[PDB]
Amino acid sequence: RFLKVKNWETDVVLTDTLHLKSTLETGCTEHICMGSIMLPTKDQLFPLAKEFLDQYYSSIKRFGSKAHMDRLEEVNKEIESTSTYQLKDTELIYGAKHAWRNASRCVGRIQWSKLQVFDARDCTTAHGMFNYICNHVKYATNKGNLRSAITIFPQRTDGKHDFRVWNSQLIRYAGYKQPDGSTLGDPANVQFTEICIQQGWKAPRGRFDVLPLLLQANGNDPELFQIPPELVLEVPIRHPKFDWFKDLGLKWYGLPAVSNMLLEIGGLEFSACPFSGWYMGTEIGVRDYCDNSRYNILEEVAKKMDLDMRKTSSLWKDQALVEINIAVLYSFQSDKVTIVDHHSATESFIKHMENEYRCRGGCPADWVWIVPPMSGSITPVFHQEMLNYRLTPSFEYQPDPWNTHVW
Amino acid sequence: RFLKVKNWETDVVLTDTLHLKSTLETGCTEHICMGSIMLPVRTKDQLFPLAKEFLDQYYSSIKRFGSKAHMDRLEEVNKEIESTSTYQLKDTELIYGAKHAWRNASRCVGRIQWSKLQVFDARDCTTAHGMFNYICNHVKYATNKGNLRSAITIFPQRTDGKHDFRVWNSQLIRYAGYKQPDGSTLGDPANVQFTEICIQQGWKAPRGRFDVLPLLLQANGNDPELFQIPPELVLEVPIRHPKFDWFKDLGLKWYGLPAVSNMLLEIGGLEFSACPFSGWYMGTEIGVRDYCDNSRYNILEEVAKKMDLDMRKTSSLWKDQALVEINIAVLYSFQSDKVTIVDHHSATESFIKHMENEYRCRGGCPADWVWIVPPMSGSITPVFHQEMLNYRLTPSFEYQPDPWNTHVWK
Ligand code: HEM
Ligand code: HEM
Ligand SMILES: N=C(NCCC[C@@H](NC(=O)[C@H](N)CCCCN)C(N)=O)NN(O)O
Ligand SMILES: N=C(NCCC[C@@H](NC(=O)[C@H](N)CCCCN)C(N)=O)NN(O)O
Ligand SMILES: C[C@H](O)[C@H](O)[C@H]1CNc2nc(N)[nH]c(=O)c2N1
Ligand SMILES: C[C@H](O)[C@H](O)[C@H]1CNc2nc(N)[nH]c(=O)c2N1
Ligand SMILES: OC[C@@H](O)[C@@H](O)[C@H](O)[C@H](O)CO
Ligand SMILES: OC[C@@H](O)[C@@H](O)[C@H](O)[C@H](O)CO
Ligand SMILES: [Zn+2]
Repeated sequence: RFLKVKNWETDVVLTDTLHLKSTLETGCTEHICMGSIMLPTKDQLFPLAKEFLDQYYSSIKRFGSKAHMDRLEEVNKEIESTSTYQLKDTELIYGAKHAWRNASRCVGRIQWSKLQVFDARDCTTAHGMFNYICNHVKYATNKGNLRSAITIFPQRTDGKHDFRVWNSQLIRYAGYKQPDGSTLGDPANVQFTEICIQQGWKAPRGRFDVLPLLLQANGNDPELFQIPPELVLEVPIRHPKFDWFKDLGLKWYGLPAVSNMLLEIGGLEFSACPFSGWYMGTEIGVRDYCDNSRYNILEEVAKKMDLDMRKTSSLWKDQALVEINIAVLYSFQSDKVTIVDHHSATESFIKHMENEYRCRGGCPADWVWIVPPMSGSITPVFHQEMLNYRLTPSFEYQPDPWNTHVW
Repeated sequence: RFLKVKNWETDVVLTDTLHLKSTLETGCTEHICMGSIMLPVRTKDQLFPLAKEFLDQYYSSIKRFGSKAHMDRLEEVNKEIESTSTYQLKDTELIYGAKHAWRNASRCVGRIQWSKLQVFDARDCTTAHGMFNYICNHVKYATNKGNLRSAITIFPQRTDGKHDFRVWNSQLIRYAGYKQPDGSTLGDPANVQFTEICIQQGWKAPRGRFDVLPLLLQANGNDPELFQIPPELVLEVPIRHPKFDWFKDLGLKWYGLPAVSNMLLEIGGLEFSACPFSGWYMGTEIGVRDYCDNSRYNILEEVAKKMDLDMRKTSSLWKDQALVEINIAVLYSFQSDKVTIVDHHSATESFIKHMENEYRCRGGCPADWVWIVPPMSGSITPVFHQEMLNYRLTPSFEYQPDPWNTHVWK
C-alpha cells in the first residue's frame, strides 16, 4: 500500500512508496508495536548480491544494460565458484554511502552523499588497522573542520577471521569502578576499560582518559595502540557567562566515530567499518553529561548555579540542562571544532526528508531516535510523522567481540 | 509468548504477557513501523462475543468468574442482544469499564491514578439541556475549587448511529480561535474551525485572546445546541513568573480543568460517543505545547525578547531557555493558586512505578513511548529510557470523526 506521512505543524503531506522495497522485518506485528525497543549460503547470497547490483546499475542509469547484465553474471559465477564475491570500488563507495542514507536512526543524513570512503580491504594486521584508523582520524578531524568518512576493513569469510574494532567509538573516555562503589570517568565504558587493563593498558585512572584502540585482524587476538594524542582533538568546556563552569573540569572529544557496527552491502558483511561525521550538541550535553547513568552532572551544575533543588517543580534540572548545552555548543564553536545544535540539525533533516520523498519516494526514519532528547516539541521533527522500515545496504548492531572471541 | 521490556538506565527488565489479550490492530506490520503516525452500528453477530469477553473480564476482576451470577448475566445479555440487538450495562459494569478504558489508554502518562475515577452515569439523559446540566455538574465536581478530582460523565450509548449523543467541543473548556483577514490568528489557532461553527450557530464571540468557548451539545442525533458554562464554574489561572515580574504582563492565563470531550468509549462492544472525562494537567501540556507550539499560541519570541536573550543564532539555545522559564511560570502559578497540577519529572517518575506495578499485577501495561515522553527535557525523565510495548486493549477510548463532518442536519 502507499502510505502517507503528515507533519502536524505545516500540514505538509508526503506519500511513501520506498517502503515497498523493504525486505527485512521491523520487529512489530499487527498486534504489537515495538517502536521503542532499542534492539528488536551461496543460495542466500546471490539474491542479495542481485538486489544490490540492480539498484546500483539503476542509480547509474544503466539498468538492463549489457554492463549491468555482464556484472550480474560475473558475480554470479564468482559466488558459485568462491562462495563469495568482491565488490568493485565503485560499488563499495555506493554501498557505504547508501547504508548511511538508509540509517533510519541518523538525523544528519542530509550529508549522506558527501562521505569519504577509505578502502582498507587490503589490510592484514592489527598494526595495519591502527595505521588506517590513524589516517581516518586525521583526515576526518581536519584540524576541527570535520569531514565525514568511513574506513572499510576486509569482509567476513568464514566468520573465524573477522576484522573487529573492539572499541564502541574510535575515541571514548575510560570508566573505572572505585571503592566508594562510585564510578570514575564514563560509566558506559567500564567493561571495555577493564578489558584493556586485563590486556595490558596502563590506566591513568582519570576522569577523561582517552581509551586505547583494541584492534582485531583476521580473527587473531586484539592488540592495543595509543592514538597519537596530537590526533585526538578535545574541547575544554566553558560557559559564555558562568566563569565557574570551567572549574567543573569538563571536556569532550570533537570526533564521534562509531566503530562496532556491521556494514552489509550486497550480502557481504563488513564487521569492521568505523565511520564518523560530527556531533549534534545534545549528544554530549544531554546524554553524555546528564544521563543518570553517564557523567550525571546535573546535581553538581545545579549546585554551582545556586537554585532550589528542593522541589522537582522548580525545574532546576531543566534550567541546568539548557545551560550545560549552551556551554557545549559555545566551547566547540569557540575552538572552531565542527558541531551542530539540535535546532539546525532537525531543520536540516526535515529538508532532507522532503528531498528524499520526492527524489527517492521516501525516507525511513525512527522517530524515537530522531527527536532530540531535550526540547523535543520545539524542534520540527517532533511534529513530523515518520515511517520506520529497513533497507539495505545497512549498518547493524553486532555482538561485542569479547562475548564471541575464541582466544 | 513472553516479551521482554528493558529500562536502559536501571537495567530492570520486565516481562509482558498482557499483550496476548490484544485483539485490535496497531497499524504496524512485520515490514513497517507506524509508531509515530498520529492516527493510523455493530451487528448482533460481532456483539455478543465482545460482550462475553468483557463480562468474563469483569467477573474475573471481582473474583466471581464461573459463578451463577456470572453465567446468568451472560445468558441475560445474549437474550437481550438477540431480542433487542443491543444491551444495557449494569452500573457496576459501566464503572469498571470506564476505569479500564483509562487504564488501557496507552498514550496516558497519568494512569497511576486510574482506579480513582468518579463515574457519572448520564445514560438517562435525553436532551441537550440535559447534557448541559450534566456537564456543569461534572465541571463543578471535578474542579472542586482547585483541588481537582478525576471524573467522566457517560451519556447514552450509540444505537442505530442516527441518534448519537455528541459533545462537539474537543475539551469541555477551551479558548476560542479567530482567523483574521490579514491571515494572523487571534486566540488559540487549534480551535479556529470549531469557533467558526459556534459563531455560525449563534455564538456572540467576544473576539479576545482567551474567550472560553460555548458548549455545542448534540443529544439523540438532533442538531447541536449552544450553552455558556457559568463563568463561576470555569477556574482559570493567570500566569506569572516567580522571578520575572514582567511575565504577568504577557497577559497569559489558562483554564485549570483539562476535559477531553470528543473521544469514543468502547465497553463490551457498546459505543459511548459522548463521554467527557477530566483529571488534571501535567505542566508541559500548557507550557510546552499550548504556549510554544508554532501552531498554537507560539509565545517563544515575545518571551525570549523580554529576557533579552541572544536570538541571532539558534545555538544560543534562546528558545530552550525561554521554554524552561515559561514552564516554570505555569507550574508556579497553578501551585500559588492552589490548583492541582503535576510537573513532568513527578508525573513520569510515577508512571514508571505504575508501569512496574502493572507488569507485576496484570502482566503488562500497553504504553505509547512517542506520547509518554514529555515534549521537553525528554531524556532527563525516566520514561525516555524505558522500553515500552504498545498494543490495544478494550475497554478503550478511541478517536472518532469530528461531528460536523458526519452529522445529518435537520
Ligand atoms: C555529519 C554528521 C552527522 C550527524 C550530526 C549525525 C547525527 C546523529 C545522531 C544525533 C545520532 C544519534 C546518536 C545516539 O543517540 O547515539 C546518529 C546516529 C547514527 N548515525 Fe548519524 N550523524 C552524522 C554522521 C553519520 C555518518 C557519517 C554515518 C555513517 C556513515 C552515520 C550513521 C548513523 C547510524 C548508523 C546511527 C545509529 C547509531 C546507533 O544506533 O547507535 N551518522 N547520527
Ligand atoms: C490525573 C490526571 C491525568 C494526567 C496528569 C494525565 C496526563 C496526560 C497527558 C500528558 C496526556 C497527553 C495529552 C496530549 O499530549 O495531548 C494524556 C493522554 C491521555 N489521557 Fe491522561 N491524564 C490524566 C487523567 C486522565 C483521565 C481521567 C483519563 C481518562 C479517564 C485520561 C485519558 C487519556 C487519554 C485517552 C489520552 C490520549 C488523548 C489523545 O489521544 O488525544 N487521562 N494524559
Ligand atoms: N554524531 C554521530 N553519532 C552516532 C553516535 C552513536 C552512539 N551510539 C550509542 O551510544 C548506542 N547507545 C550504542 C548501542 C548499541 C547496541 N549494541 C555511539 N556509538 O557512541 N555520528 N557521527 O559519526 O557523526
Ligand atoms: N491531562 C489530560 N490530558 C489529555 C489532553 C488531550 C488533548 N489531546 C489533543 O489535543 C490531541 N492533539 C487531539 C488529537 C485528536 C485527533 N482526532 C486534548 N484534547 O485536549 N487529561 N486529563 O487530565 O483528563
Ligand atoms: C527505550 C528507548 O528506546 C531508548 O531510551 C532510546 C530512546 N531514544 C533514543 N534516541 C537517540 N538518538 N539515542 C538513544 O540512545 C535513544 N535511546
Ligand atoms: C508526529 C508525531 O506522532 C506527533 O507530533 C506526536 C508526538 N508525540 C506526542 N505526544 C503527546 N503527548 N502529544 C502529542 O500531541 C504528540 N504528537
Ligand atoms: O564498556 C563496554 C561497553 O561500551 C560495550 O559493551 C557497549 O555497550 C557495546 O559495544 C554497544 O555499544
Ligand atoms: O477547531 C476544531 C478543532 O479543535 C478540532 O478539529 C480538533 O482538532 C478535533 O476535535 C480533535 O481534538
Ligand atoms: Zn511499530
